Amino acid sequence: VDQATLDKLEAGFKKLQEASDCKSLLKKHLTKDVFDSIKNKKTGMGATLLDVIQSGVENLDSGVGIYAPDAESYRTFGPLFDPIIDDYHGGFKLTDKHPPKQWGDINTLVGLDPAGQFIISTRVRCGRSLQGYPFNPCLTAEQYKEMEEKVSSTLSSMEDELKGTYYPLTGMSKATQQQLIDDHFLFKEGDRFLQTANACRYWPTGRGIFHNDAKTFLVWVNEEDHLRIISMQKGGDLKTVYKRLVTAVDNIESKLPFSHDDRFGFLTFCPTNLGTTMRASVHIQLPKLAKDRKVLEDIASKFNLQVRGTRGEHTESEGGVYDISNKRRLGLTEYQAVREMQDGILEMIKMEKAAA
Ligand SMILES: Nc1ncnc2c1ncn2[C@@H]1O[C@H](COP(=O)(O)OP(=O)(O)O)[C@@H](O)[C@H]1O
Ligand SMILES: NC(=[NH2+])NCCC[C@H](N)C(=O)O
Ligand SMILES: [Mg+2]
Repeated sequence: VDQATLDKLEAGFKKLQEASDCKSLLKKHLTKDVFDSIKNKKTGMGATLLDVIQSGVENLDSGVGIYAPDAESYRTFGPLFDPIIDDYHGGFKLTDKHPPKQWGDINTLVGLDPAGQFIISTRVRCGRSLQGYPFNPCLTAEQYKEMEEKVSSTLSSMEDELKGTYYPLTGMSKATQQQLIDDHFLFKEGDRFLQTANACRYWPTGRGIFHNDAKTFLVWVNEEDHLRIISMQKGGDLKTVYKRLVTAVDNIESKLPFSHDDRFGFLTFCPTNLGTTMRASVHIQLPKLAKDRKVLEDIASKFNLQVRGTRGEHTESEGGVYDISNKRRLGLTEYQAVREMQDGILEMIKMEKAAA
């Protein structure tokens, strides 16, 4: 590694040490030993530790703070990734390997809120990376364009419920983009954590969204991951939402080669998204449990759930609507991940009904 990058690394390490109230997993796990062990390393694509940690150095409010510029980085900088992955995912040892893909028995999934008084909408997403393309910080503009063509052409073959249209972000009207984001379908533009990871270069080239006309099946192209594959609808019918996601992911996988790792399962740009890559969520109102929000977050954590705002992570709740989802994605099957959301949300609703 070049001196300028080493210099920047020493200054970032210092900045993290000095930030007394920073609570990122980067600060917690980047010890002097770990840092010295990997700061002179570089991947075959030229990714350095600075590329890995810069977002967490610049955004001290990060919860995690690191990303992988390429797949190799997960091992080149293993002494930092491994403890962070073990911490975030609630246990994932050096000797552990993510299990084979296993959607489970869908008929064991239920309707999460039959009377309809708490849950607004239910969503399940996965992420996938295309074999032969590195993650965002290592992509060229031309590669973004190649990937967009490949994914949009593949999605032109979706049929029946999943048939839909690709809408590139380049050329999309501001009004349409804002409506799709306000309606919770399209990814936000301008995320500071992704920007400082150099994940948004050449924006909006190569970025876009595919969706069926009802907007119950969507695919994001070239946001944080090469693909995010999404099923969602109003209400609490997790069984329906999940079955549509399964159908779509199995069909897309038969067509496009995605990166999968013996230890980490499906590869993604952030270590929180490895393994199953799955985030199953509800938009839910729980006014009594959320009155003291520390009670909401504490309750959620005991069910291995995460609370996000209405417009996603790093946002506030609006009108009492919280996004609550499984936090863990690696070291448990797809079935186990969606069941952590189902089981936890059914109990939070029971607790809300029982609360004073
Ligand atoms: N259950 C849900 N219902 C409706 N919209 C949802 C739901 N869960 C998440 N969203 C939306 O998903 C978008 C992405 O939020 P984000 O927190 O970045 O999640 P991810 O990237 O994991 O999909 C936002 O527009 C957010 O409002
Ligand atoms: N979209 C994500 N990968 N979210 C989890 C990480 C987000 C951000 N890098 C942080 O450390 O808080
Ligand atoms: Mg996101």
